[PDB]
Amino acid sequence: FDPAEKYKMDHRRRGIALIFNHERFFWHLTLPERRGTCADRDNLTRRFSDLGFEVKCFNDLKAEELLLKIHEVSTVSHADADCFVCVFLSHGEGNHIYAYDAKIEIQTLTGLFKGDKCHSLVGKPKIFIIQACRGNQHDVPVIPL
Amino acid sequence: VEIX
Amino acid sequence: YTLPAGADFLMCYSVAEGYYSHRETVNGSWYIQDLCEMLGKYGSSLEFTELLTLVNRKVSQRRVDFCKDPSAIGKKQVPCFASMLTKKLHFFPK
Repeated sequence: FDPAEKYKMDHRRRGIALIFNHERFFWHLTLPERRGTCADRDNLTRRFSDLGFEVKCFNDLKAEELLLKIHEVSTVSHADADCFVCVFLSHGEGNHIYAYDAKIEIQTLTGLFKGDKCHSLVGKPKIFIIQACRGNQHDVPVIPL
Repeated sequence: VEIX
Repeated sequence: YTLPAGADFLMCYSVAEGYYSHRETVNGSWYIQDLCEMLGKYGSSLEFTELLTLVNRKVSQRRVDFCKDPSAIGKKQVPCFASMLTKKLHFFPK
């Protein structure tokens, strides 16, 4: 047993980094615009590109479109990739994020990449990054004694 | 600063 | 050995469960700004959960400095990451 064991990151490709960037929402969701989000998208694109990722951005997709796109990526081969990264930049609450028109439960997105559903990522890191609110509590400042 |  | 089908996921959240997360209208979100700064500086050398912990510290140092709602002034945010990883993760130059 090797306490220093590392994932093998010597494949031909680093792998794909998907970014789902959501700035505006269907009027009836009553969600404000997310000014500054394209700054995040561009910042992430640069940093992940520099680490070797093939970065693919999608802007303001509807839920059906987003789910199709994520299903697509989960079914292509990652055999020659080190890992997989998926970023969501949006509104959220509870355990869901918003596409343009509807909420999506985070478990629906991650379930597509579980070992039995995505064989070529078995044994490889599957990294999800979520910028979104997760409820209506506003954390308060404290100081140590 | 805005809330997500 | 076989592997669990649930293994080797890393879920990186900008804030802990139940909380608001903050976004600056020009610079972007607190979390992504600090994640990206740490990626730029340490991405190619530090272990990734080690790096995410630094992001936790950076974001925890921030506060709502100005706000139309005076009750929101000084409010805070701690990120949260969940690891089902089984090994050290590095992004050394390929």
